[PDB]
Amino acid sequence: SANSLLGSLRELQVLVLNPPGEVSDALVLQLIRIGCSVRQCWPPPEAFDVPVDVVFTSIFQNRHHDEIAALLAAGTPRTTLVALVEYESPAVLSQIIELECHGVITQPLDAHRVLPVLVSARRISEEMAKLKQKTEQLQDRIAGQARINQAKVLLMQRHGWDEREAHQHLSREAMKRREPILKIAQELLGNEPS
Amino acid sequence: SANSLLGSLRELQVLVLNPPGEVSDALVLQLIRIGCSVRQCWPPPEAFDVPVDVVFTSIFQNRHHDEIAALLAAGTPRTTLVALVEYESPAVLSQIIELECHGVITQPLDAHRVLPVLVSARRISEEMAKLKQKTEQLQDRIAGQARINQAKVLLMQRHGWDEREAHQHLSREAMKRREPILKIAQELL
Amino acid sequence: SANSLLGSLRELQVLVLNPPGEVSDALVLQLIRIGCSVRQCWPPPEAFDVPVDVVFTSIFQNRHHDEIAALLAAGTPRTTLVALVEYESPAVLSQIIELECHGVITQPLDAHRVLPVLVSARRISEEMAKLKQKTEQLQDRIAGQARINQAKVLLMQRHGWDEREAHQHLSREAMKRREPILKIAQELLGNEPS
Amino acid sequence: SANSLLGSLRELQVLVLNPPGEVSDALVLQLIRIGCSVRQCWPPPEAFDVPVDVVFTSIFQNRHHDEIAALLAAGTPRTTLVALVEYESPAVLSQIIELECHGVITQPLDAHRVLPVLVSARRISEEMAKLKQKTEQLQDRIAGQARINQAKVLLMQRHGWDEREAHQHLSREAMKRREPILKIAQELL
Repeated sequence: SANSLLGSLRELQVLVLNPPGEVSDALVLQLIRIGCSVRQCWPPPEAFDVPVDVVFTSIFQNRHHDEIAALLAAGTPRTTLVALVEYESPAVLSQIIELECHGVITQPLDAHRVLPVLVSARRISEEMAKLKQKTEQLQDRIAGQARINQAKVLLMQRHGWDEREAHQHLSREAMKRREPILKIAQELLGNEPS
Repeated sequence: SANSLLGSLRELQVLVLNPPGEVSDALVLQLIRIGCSVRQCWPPPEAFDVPVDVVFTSIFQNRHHDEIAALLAAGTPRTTLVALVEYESPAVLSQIIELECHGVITQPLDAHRVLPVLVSARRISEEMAKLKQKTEQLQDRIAGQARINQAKVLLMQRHGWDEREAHQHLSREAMKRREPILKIAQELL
Repeated sequence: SANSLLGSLRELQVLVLNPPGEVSDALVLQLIRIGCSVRQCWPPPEAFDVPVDVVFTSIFQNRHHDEIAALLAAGTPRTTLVALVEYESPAVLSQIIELECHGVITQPLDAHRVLPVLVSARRISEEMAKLKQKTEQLQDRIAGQARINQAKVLLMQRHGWDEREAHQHLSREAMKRREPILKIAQELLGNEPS
Repeated sequence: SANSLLGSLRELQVLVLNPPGEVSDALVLQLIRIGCSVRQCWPPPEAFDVPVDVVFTSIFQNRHHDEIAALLAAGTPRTTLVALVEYESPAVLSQIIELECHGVITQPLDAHRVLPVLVSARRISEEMAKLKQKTEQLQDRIAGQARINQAKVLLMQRHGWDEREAHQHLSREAMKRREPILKIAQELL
């Protein structure tokens, strides 16, 4: 919701992943005026040790590129990403595309750019993440039905059972073992197969 | 794809849906320097007329908001949306959220802010459209797989055939009647 | 080899999975005359607690069917299986087909049937198992190259790297971690994918 | 498949490659009761003449062994092989092993021993032929996959295309020149 998105900003945990300096100070102070919980962080760590909702990062061409790209790829699925951009040139815009930013702030930044990009980027990252998840849920379901299907067919052949028997066995085995019916299929299976 | 995205900016058809004036002017001039096909329109129409890939608009507290909203609600979902924003207060921001922009440019606008926002917003809208397309494909696929599997069990059990035999038969009839395996399967069911 | 097959018989561990009685006695005593290490076993266990090379089993239609079919499906890939057959009828021959026997002895058995079927069934199970294994090795290789291929493409996109860079990274990461290069891909990967 | 295997026994073409006499006679009579098409031949020929699905032979210490061996070495691999055996001693058994029988019947033969051995041996030879066929398919597949992947990297890197784009291009040209994706890929390489 517009009101639930606007009302949740003060609970967001924000990280400013940028070398300490004027850009970083202003950015952190505006986020503190908005009311977000904020922290700056330089050199790029390997992993974040504390939960993070939104990351603000600069775009590097040296060794910090691969560090930032690896760290951010490790993050949680609803991590909002905003890029601090200083160039509109191909190598720089390609990196923003590759990082999958949800919003951009062009430099030099000032206080006025912050909130509109933050809210905006946050509805985008929330929508995208729900869409992605649904895709993943469908993929998972497709693969899982395939595996259960091939374990049933495996049981039919092995035992001379029809489908009902095969299905009955899997369920009974799954039900009384406290393991999903897909677990039994996988434990049964191992055709080194599909 | 970052490369193809950048390489296709000059074929984008961009509409500046905003009142005539300095803001529209400066925005249209920077979209022509970037190289996009750019038109400007005002008052908001009811349907586009010509295909539009990206719309830039402002946030109005009046009837153009609803017009613009309806205009893009009915429009092609791959139309990227960028809002020019001058206030950070809750009713204005709620308007941005309800329009579901793919990117924003806070005012006052200047040329440096345009290209980075147009590209990041375009990636965003295209990635959304792709996930929705994958969702439909996967929904259809799960359903298809089920009927191919229930039809296979049907043949297996009807004829005393193994899975492989049922699969060979489906494929054979399918590819002899120039139709999808799924059609054969649904015919059987 | 003919001579290596014939010379290895005395090291085979044979199980007679059949109710105790005359059939079982004669069968065990002939296997002891051949010189195999032999044991009889009834009711069908859930798993064999000791290594087994060759199983001799009878063909049941009651509850012992599903027990024997489950136990034998659990066995090791070079387990030779010989069926003791009393009927030539469809339900009985279908079960022998479903169990994947390597040889059959028609009842009533006598000492003369044993060695020729044992040797014969054993060259068959050795050939089949090598053929199966090769199939599995190819399947494994296909899937593994696919996964490495999709992790490289994942790295290309993420980092803006070409294929050489992507390949270099995987190898370096795999090499210095003491984990196959396919392990890195799988740990990297997780598209919930192919 | 146990069901289809049993149901197709009456179409099998069985050859009793053994000297005329009581043994051949009794074996041919039991294969006709089972319902197979059955012929008897003796002395072993050099090539079959007519398609043969299953051969029953005995173990000879003389030149028919080599003749029979060569006869089946050159023959269709799906030809099931069953040996009639009367000795359990090492030279006779070595002969069985070297011929690579799919089943044996120890003598004296009687009708009860035939059908169970014919079926188990037929399953065996068919399963062997299938694993060999899968092995070739998989060898071809691994090779194919590689060239589709090296061609894709080639397009990716040539044009600044992502994997998906490279895949769409291969598929499109492929399915516009009515040829395998692999041919397009190898043309590129």
